[PDB]
Amino acid sequence: MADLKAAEVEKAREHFEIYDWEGEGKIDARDLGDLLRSLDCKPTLAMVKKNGGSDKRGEKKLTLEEFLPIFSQIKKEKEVGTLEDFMEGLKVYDKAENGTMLAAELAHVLLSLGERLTDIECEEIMRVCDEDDDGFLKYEPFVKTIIAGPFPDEGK
Amino acid sequence: MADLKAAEVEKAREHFEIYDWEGEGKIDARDLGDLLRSLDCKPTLAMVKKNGGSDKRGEKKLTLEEFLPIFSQIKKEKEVGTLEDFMEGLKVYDKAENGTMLAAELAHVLLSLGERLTDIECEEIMRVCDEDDDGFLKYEPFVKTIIAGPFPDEGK
Amino acid sequence: MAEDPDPTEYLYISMEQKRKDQTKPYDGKKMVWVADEKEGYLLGLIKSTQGDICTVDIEGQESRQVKKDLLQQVNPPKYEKCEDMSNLTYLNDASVLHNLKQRYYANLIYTYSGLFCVAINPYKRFPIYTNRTVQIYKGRRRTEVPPHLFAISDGAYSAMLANRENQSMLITGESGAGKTENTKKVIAYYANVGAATPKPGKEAPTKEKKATLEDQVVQTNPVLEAFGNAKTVRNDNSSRFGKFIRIHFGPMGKLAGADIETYLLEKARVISQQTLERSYHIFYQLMSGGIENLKADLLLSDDIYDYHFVSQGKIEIPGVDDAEELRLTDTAFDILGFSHEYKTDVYKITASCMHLGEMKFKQRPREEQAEADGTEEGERVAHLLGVNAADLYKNLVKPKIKVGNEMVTQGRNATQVSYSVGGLAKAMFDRTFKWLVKRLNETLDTKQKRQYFIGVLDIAGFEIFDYNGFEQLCINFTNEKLQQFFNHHMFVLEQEEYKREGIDWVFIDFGLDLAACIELIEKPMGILSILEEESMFPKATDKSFQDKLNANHLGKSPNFVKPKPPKPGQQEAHFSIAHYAGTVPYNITGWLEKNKDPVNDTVVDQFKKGSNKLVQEIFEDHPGLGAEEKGGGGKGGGGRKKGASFQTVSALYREQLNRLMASLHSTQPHFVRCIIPNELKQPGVIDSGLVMHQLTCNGVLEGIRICRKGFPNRMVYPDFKQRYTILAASAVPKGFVDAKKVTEAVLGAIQLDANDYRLGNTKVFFRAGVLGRLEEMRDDRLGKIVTWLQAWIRWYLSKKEFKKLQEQRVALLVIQRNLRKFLTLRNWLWYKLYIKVKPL
Amino acid sequence: KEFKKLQEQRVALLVIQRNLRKFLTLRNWLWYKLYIKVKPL
Amino acid sequence: MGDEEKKEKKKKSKKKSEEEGGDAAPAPPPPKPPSQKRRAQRSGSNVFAMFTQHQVQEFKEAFQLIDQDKDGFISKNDIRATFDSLGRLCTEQELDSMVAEAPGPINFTMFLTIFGDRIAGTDEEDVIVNAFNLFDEGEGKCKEETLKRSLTTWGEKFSQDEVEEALSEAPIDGNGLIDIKKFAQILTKGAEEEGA
Repeated sequence: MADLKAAEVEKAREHFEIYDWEGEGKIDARDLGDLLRSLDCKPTLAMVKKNGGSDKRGEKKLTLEEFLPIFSQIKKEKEVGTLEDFMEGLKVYDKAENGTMLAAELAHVLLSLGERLTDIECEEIMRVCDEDDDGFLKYEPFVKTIIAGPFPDEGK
Repeated sequence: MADLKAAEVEKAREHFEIYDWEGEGKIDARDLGDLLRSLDCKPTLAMVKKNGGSDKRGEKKLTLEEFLPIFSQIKKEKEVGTLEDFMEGLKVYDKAENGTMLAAELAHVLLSLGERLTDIECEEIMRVCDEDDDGFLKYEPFVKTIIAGPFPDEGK
Repeated sequence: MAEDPDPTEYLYISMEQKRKDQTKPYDGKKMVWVADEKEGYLLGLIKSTQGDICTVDIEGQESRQVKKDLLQQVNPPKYEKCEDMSNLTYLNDASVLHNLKQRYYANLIYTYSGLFCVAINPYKRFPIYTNRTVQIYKGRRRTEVPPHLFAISDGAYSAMLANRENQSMLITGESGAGKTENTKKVIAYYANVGAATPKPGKEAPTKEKKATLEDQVVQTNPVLEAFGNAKTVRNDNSSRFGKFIRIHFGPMGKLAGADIETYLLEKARVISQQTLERSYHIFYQLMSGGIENLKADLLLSDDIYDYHFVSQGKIEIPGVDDAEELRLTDTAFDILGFSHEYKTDVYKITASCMHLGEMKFKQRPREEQAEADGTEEGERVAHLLGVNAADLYKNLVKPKIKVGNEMVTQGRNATQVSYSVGGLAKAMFDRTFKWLVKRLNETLDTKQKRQYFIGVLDIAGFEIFDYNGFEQLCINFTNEKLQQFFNHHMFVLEQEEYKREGIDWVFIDFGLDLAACIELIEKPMGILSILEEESMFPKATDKSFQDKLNANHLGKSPNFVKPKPPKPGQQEAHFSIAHYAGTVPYNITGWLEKNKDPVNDTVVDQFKKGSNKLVQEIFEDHPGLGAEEKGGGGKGGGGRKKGASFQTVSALYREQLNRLMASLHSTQPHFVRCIIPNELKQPGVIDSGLVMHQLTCNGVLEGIRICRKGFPNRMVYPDFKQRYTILAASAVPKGFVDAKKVTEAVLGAIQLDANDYRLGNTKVFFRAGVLGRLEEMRDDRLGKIVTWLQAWIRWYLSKKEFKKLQEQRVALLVIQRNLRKFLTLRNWLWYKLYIKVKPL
Repeated sequence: KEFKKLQEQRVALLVIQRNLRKFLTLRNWLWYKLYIKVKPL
Repeated sequence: MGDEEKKEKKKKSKKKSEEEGGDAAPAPPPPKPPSQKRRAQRSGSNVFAMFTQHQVQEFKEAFQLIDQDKDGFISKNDIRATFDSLGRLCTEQELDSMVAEAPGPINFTMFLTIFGDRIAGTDEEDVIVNAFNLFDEGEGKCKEETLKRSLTTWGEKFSQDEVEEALSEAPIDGNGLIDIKKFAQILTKGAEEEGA
C-alpha cells in the first residue's frame, strides 16, 4: 500500500511521460490501464473499464489533471508486490536445472490459471523465441526486462 | 489474338522511338520483326513476304503507318498463338502416340527439314520434356512452354 | 469451478465420483460377467463355488459350470462418473464392455483403454469455430481437454516437444467404424493450438484468420471422403479404400501440412450393387446439393432409380447431409489452391458414373451391331465426354478380350451386358481419383517449420456380403498387416519405449499371433496372384490362386477360414482371412473379367486425350493414363505398360505397399482400436454382441497385460510442477528430476490429493483421474503472484505493441534536445569541415 | 526478351541527342568544367 | 505530466546540458529519474595543438565575439552571451556549450584548451547507437530528415529557422548525419553559411 505521498506522484508523472509522445502532455484513454499497472495497484481489466478506459483504440485524450482524482481512489487496497516472489515462483519450472523455460510452456500455465491469458498475451510471452524450435527463456532476464520496462529512459 | 487491339497501337508508338537511334521513328527491317514479336505475331520468313513486311536485316523498311496493314495480315492468318502444325507438325517415326517420339529424331529433323535453326534450340526441345531410358522423349510440352511465354501478352 | 469442467464444446463430463484412493478397495467380487451363447457379456451371480470350478447363472436363463479365469469380477466405480478409464487392468471382453456403456451415461464418447485406446464412434461435431476452442486446445487441464482424441494429441505434442524424438498415432478398425471421422478430431486439436499477433489497441479478439496450412490439413479429409467414402448401413460413412496421412507439427504445435498419399480404390461399388450398399458419397452430394448452373450443364436429376449403380437414399447418421457436404468439398478444392477449371472437368467425368446405370441388353441394331434404342440416357453421358451417343452405345456391350493376345468376344446376355456398362464407370473413377490426390499432394509439401510428424494410417473397409470385389481383398491383405503392427507395438515397441525412458514395469512379453505368414516386403506379396499376373489372358485358373494363398497367408494366421473349392469350372468358392470382423462368404468369379477389363484401357484413354493439350495435364503427363505405347502384354496402366494391358494396378501396389508399411513399423505407438459400438451410429446405443465379438479377435486379455500400466498422457514434469505452483519450501524440489515417488511431495506440499503418477526425467507420464479438476481449483485459489505475472504480461504487451508510445519517446526527447539548437550544435568553435561540403 | 534492353534505350536516345548539341555549346561557353587532376588552384 | 506541466519542466528540466535559455524554453522534460543527463551532455578529453594547421585561421573567424579587446581577457560571460546568437551560426541557447568549450576567457594563448575542450564540450564522443536510433521503431539509423520531420509533427516546439538552415548546411554523406556523427561531429562534419 501507500496513501497520497510525493513519491507516488513522481511514479505517476514518470509513467505518463513515457506514455505520451506528442509532446503535448496528452495520453489516450487506454493508457490509464497500463499506467495504473506500472504504479503497482494491480488492477484488473474491469477496474480499467470502470475508469472509462479501453482495450481498443482511444476515444478521447486525458491530461494528468483528469487522471489523478481517479488514481487517488485506485490506491486503496493494493499490494506493491515483491520481486523475489516471481523468481521463486518461476524457479518451479526448469528445463536444464537452471531455471530455463520453454516459451510455449510458459504461456500455457498462465493461460489455464487466474483470470486467464488472452490469445494476444500468450503470443507476446511466446514472441521472443517465436517460430523456430521453441525456444528457451531464463527466469532472471525474463522478470527483469518486464519490471524495468524496455527503455523508461537510459543514459546510453 | 485474332484482331488488332487498341493497346497494340499505343505500344507501337512507344516502341517507334526505339528503332530509330535518335529517339524519333523509322522501323529497322530486323526490328520490324521484333515489333511484331512484341505484339504477339510471329510469322515465318515466307509468311512475312505475304504480309509484305520484314523480320531480318536488308529487307524493306517502313514507318509505323505502313506497319498497320502488314500487322493486320498476320492476324487473319496463323501465328498469333493459334495451334496447327506446331506440336501437330512433329512425329512420323512413331506409329504409336504416347505423346513421345525418338530422341535422335527430335534434334536432327529440325536440322534436315525445317527453316533450320541453331543446335542449342534443338537441344531445348529435348530439354523441356521428360527423359527415360526407353528412348521416349515427349514433343508436346516444349510447345506449351511457348504458350506460357515470357509474356503471353504484349511484350514490354 | 467446483471440480467439473465447464461445458462449451459438447460432451464434457459433470462428475459424481473422483478417481482417487477411495475407489481402490472396491474390486469385484460377488457379481461377475458370464458369456452369453447369443454373443455378449451379461451379469451373473456365483450361486455355489466348487473350488476352481463355479456355477454362474446368466440372464439368458442357463446355469453353467465355469472355470476361474473366464468370469470377470465386476469393474469398480473407477469407471462410473469419472474421466478415467486409463486405469484399466481388468481382463477379457466384459471389462471393457460395462465401462463403455457407463461412458455414454457419463456424457462422453472416446476413452483411454491404457495407451491402446478404445474408440466408440457415432460421429458428432463440437463447435471448433469459437475463440474459446483456440485456448482449449492450446493446452489446458486433462478434463478441460476431454479424454476424447484431443487428449492423446496434447500428450503426443507435449511428449514430442520434451524428448525431441518421434511418435506416431496409428488407428485400426473394421467395417462399423469410419476411421476418418476420428482423424479430423486429432487434426482439430492440432489446427486450434494456434494464436495470432497482438492487436495494437490491446484487443483480445483475433484468431480464425490463421492459418491456411491448418485449414489445408482439415479440408483434404472432405475431398478424400467424397471420392473414397461411400456408406453401408453397418458403417455409415464407410471409407472403403486406403489413405496414408502424415501430419507435420511446428514449434508451437501448429500444423505445417500433410503429405497424403492414396493406396487403392474400389472398382466394385459402382459396377453393380449389393443390397444395402450405397455408391460413392460424392454422387448424391452432386445431385442434391447442385447449383442451377452445374445442374444444367452436367444434366443432373435429384431422382434415384433412374440409374442402377446409384440406388439407396440417405442413411441416418448425425451430422451428415449430401447437400451441405457438396459445399464443404467445393470449398475444400478452393482452399487447396486447385484450379477453378479442373473442378468442372472432373465433375463432368464424375457425373457420367451415375448416368451410366440402367443400361442392359442392348442388342437392338441401328448399324448391324449391338447398340440401343435409348437416346437421352446416353446423351447425358455423351456430351460430358465429347464423344457422341453412338461411340458410347457401341463400345459398352462387350469387351475385346485378349485370348492368346488377339481379340475375341464372348456371347454376353442382359446381366453380362449390365456389368460391362459399369466397367466404363469404374475405370474412369479410379483413374481420376489416382491422378487427383497426387496433384493435390504437391501443394501440401510446404512445411517451413519443424520437421516432426505423426503418421496416421487409415486403411479401412472390409465388408461382409455374398460378393465383395478383388479390390477390397487386396485392401484386407493390408488389414492383416495392421493387426501385425498391433502385435508389434502392444508387446514389443510399447515396452522398448518403457525401457528407454526407464519407467517402471516388469518387462514381460506374452505370445500371440494373428498372422505372421505375411512379410512386409514386396517380393513374397508379388508371387501373388494368378488373377493378376496372368489375368489379361485366359491362362488364369482360380485353382492356383488359392494354392498360392495357402502358403503365403496361412501358417501363422489363425482366424483364417480355409478355401473349400467347387471342383467344376470356375470357383464360387469361399474363404476368409483374419481380421477383427467376421467371416466373409466370397464370390471368386468376375475377378477375372475385371482385369481383362469389362471396358478396356483404350476406350477410356481417348476421353483423356485433348485438342489444346491442357485437357491432357488434367489426367496424365504423357507416358501412361490416356496415352499409350501400344501392343498387347504387360501389367498395369493406363498405357504404360503396355498398350491395352488390361489394368493390374494391384501389382504396382505391392511395390508401394512395402514403402508405406516398413517405415510405420519402426515408429513408437499411440494406438486407437476402433470398435463398432452399434450399427445405427448414434449416441446412447451400444451393442454388447458386436463389441464382444470385435474384442475376442483383437486379443483383449494380452492387450490389457502390458497396458495395465497404460499412459496416454505424457507431458513435462516442470510444466505440471508449475501448474500447481509451489511456494512452500523445506526440501521441496524446484529441480528437473525424477517423479518415481517425488510426485507425491510436489503435490502434497500445499493441499492436493494424489492417486496417479509415474517416473520421468524427460517425459513425465500420467493417467487420467486425479490431476485435471484439482488444477481448475488452482484457478480459484491462485490469486497473488500468478495473476500479477498475468497483469504484468498485460503491461508488457501494451508497452511494446502500441507502436508509438514504446521506445519512441525516449529517443524523441533527446532528438528534441538537439532540434532546439540544431543550427548551433552541428558545429562548434572551430569549423573543421573543408572536406566535402556543397559549396565550400 | 532482348527488346527489353532496347525498351529502356527509348528514353536514353532522347538524352544523348541533347548532349551532343551541348558538346559544342559548352565549347563556346567554357568554364563549366574543372574536376580533379593536377591543374586546379 | 499534464499539458501545462511539460511547458514548465522544459524551463525546470534543465538538467545539464539543458540549462540554457532556449528558443522558447530549452529541452522537453526527461522522465523523473536523471539517467538521460548523459545524453544531454557527453564529454571526452583529447587536447589538440594550435598553429599546426593552416585551417587555424578559423580561431580569427570566431575571435571578435569572444575577444572584444585586441589582446582579449574580456568579461567572462560574454562568451556565454554573444557567441550564442550568430557565432557557430544563429539563435541563442549556447550557454552551457560555451561554458564547457571555454574554461574562462578565450584568446590565442588559451586556444589549445578550447580546441581541446571542443572534444569535451556537449554531446562530444562517448558514441552510442541507441540514443536517436530508438525513434523509427529501432529500424535503421536515425538521421537529419526524420528530425526535421519530428519537429513539425510531434515533440515540444522550437524555432523552425534553425532546422531548415541545418539541413541545407549538411555536408551530405548520403544517409545524412547519423547519431554517431551527431556526437562525433567534432571529428569531421560541421556546417556552412553565415558566422562564426
